[PDB]
Formats: sequence, structure tokens, C-alpha cells
Amino acid sequence: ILKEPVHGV
Amino acid sequence: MIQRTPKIQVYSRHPAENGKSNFLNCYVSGFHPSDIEVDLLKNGERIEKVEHSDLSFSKDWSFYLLYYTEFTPTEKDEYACRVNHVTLSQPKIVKWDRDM
Amino acid sequence: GSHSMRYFFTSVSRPGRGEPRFIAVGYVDDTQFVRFDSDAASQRMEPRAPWIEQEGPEYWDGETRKVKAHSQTHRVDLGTLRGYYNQSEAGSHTVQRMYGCDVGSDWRFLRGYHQYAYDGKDYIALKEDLRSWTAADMAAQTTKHKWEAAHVAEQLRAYLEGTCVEWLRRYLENGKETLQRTDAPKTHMTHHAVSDHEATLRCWALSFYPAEITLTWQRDGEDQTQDTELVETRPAGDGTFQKWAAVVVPSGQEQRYTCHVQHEGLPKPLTLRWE
Repeated sequence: ILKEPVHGV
Repeated sequence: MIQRTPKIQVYSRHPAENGKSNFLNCYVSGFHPSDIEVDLLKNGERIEKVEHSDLSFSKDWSFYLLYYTEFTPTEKDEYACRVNHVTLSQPKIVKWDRDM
Repeated sequence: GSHSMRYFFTSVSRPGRGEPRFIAVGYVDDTQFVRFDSDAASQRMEPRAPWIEQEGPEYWDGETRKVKAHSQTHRVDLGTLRGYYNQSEAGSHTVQRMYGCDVGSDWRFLRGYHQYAYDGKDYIALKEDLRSWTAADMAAQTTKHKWEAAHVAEQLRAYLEGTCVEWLRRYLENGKETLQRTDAPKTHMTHHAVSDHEATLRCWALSFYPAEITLTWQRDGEDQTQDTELVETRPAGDGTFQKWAAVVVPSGQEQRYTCHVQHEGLPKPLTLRWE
């Protein structure tokens, strides 16, 4: 499963 | 910025035996950016139902896709893939050879 | 049997013609299991392998929610980086992200990945210690400083050493028959006369899984590495792979040559000879 959360560059 | 040119392989899924069902594939790999036009052609006419994989990429970030169609080889009929990309001055056409 | 899970994300800006393109695919070893595409009608995470198809609505709804959150970040990432590099709002740019984990034969964590790339070049990457970042340049370093403050690597160390490896092993037993299988190569040679004093020997490896293979030609036991044409392992389109290797033989010498095939599905390495 996907990672959460994802952070912006 | 980076432009890498598509390698192209056009081949069938199973060894081509005339009269028998198969899939004609055109694997394009190692390109960047991801816009690329890929057609499979039967005696020059562009084949209408061609599907492809979902865009993915390799370790070096270049892209690859598999375009494919259902076909039944004949000794007579000719097949080829035509590819376009910024790195190509003209649409690269590679003809299918069943021994490759 | 060593294994890996990987998530590949591609976003491409479409200046002037809409919102950016976002494609997300997931793979266990060489088998793709999900996909999400921004330009699709469903706007959902979709199964791409049969063994995942039977996951419940909770799995699909949760991964759709997460991949769509992924999608927003990457579109925001296109503007951000364009800012960092003082680019025009006219040209199309690409951001690609990959993360996943590798496990050993014992299915315990071996290493985890988190790499980002702008326009086909490495941007920032988590190092193997899952504690530090490799910032390519000043823009990448602005991002690293944001990711350091956000205690981002620490959050990723837990995913890759935990969750990733955990679901990898769940996918492995849940798709036992599929990705815990091996297909050995169906091998064969062709010989065709290119002219009167010379001919090509092509050695074929077909319907194998996983994609790794060593296909080699030798003459009198010596390696013919620079004198062999070797294609890149292609997909056959049904989940297996294909590959060939060829040498131009001087006629009368076909017997000096041997094709050597190595693949996990082979009890013993193959040595073929045209004869």
C-alpha cells in the first residue's frame, strides 16, 4: 500500500 | 534539459506461426520526455485497436511502454511500428521480423 | 526468494492544455499490481494483477484516497520547482518519484528507497541509512531543509522498514501462485545464412519470469561479449519476458560456439551448441 502522508518539495 | 531516445523492439508474444493467433508488440524504452507517439502498422495502414501499458520508468528515470495488438500472422502480411519523439527528426519505422 | 515492492509516480505539466498528467503504478518484483491515471474516467486506484482484485472496498477506497493525495502534491511540485528554477509557464516539465523496499530470502528488510527526479535528473534522494538526504543542488537543498524540518526521513524510515515490508509479504502470500512462481526460459537457436561464408546464430530465451537472465555466447570456451548482439529483455505482454543473443559465425565454425543461459528457474545453467 501507498505511503501517507506525502510532503511537497 | 534531458532528451533520451526510445529504443524500439517490435515482436510477437509467441513465435509466429501463420494462421494462428498472437499479439504484435512494440516495446519502446529508454526515452525521456514521456510524450511519444507509437503506432503499429499492417501493410502501411495504421492499426486501429492498439493498447499499451501504463507509463512506468527505469532506474535512470527513462520511460518504457509496451504497445500491443491481437493479430494472426501471415507470410504475406507486413507489420511495423512507427514511433515519434522530440529526439527523432522523422517518425522512426522498425519492421517486424519474426526471427527477432 | 528475495523480493521488492516499488511505487513509480510520473507527473507532466500541460501548460495551456489543462491540469498536469499524473500516472502512478505499483509493482511487486516484476508484476504490476495497481495503477492510477489522472486522465482516466474512474479516478480510482485500479487492480492490474488478479491476485489484488479480491482486496475489499476498504483497500481500494483507501489507496484511491492516498494516490489522489499523491497527485495533488505532485502538481504543486511542478509549480514549486519551476519557481526554484525560474522557468517559464509555457514548457512542459516532469517530476518522477519512486519508493519501495527490498527484502531478503528470509523476507526481512534488506533496504528501502525514496528518490525524486526533476526533468529526468536526480533531484533529492533518501540515503541508505534512511536518515539523510542527497540534495543535488541549491533547489534540492531548499527542499531537503523543508524535509528535515518536517521530520520526513524519519516518517519514511518507518514506512519502508515497517509497512512496506509488511504489505510486501502480504502480497507475496496473497499472490503466491503468481509472484512466488518462476517460469524457466523456453530456449532455442536459429541459424540463417547471411551469405556464402558466414551465418547468424541467435539464442532465444522466452516465457520466463522473473525478468533477470544472463544469456551469453562463447567460442572455444572464451567469451564473445563484444562480438555478440544482445537485446534488452522485452516484455512478452502476458507477464513473462523474452531475450535473445546472436553471433555472426564463420561457416564451418558453428560447433565452436555455445549459448549459456542462467535463470532462477533453471536447476542447472544451460549450454546449448548448434549441432
